[PDB]
Amino acid sequence: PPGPPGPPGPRGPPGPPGPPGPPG
Amino acid sequence: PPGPPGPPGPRGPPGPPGPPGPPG
Amino acid sequence: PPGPPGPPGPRGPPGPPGPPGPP
Repeated sequence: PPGPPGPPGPRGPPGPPGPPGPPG
Repeated sequence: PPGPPGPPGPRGPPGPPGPPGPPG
Repeated sequence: PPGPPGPPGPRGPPGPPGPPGPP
């Protein structure tokens, strides 16, 4: 029969580092 | 037949904290 | 049968901002 799509893929990569903090 | 690939996976986790801000 | 797993998901959000710089 027609093949259904497979399961959801792996979780994506971690996001990039955050911005620098406020100036001291 | 074999179906297509599944959906794109879930979003990755947030990135790590950014660096300390500019020295005061 | 069902297809293979999908591709990897998108990139996570940006991290939290850093600490305030040293006084």
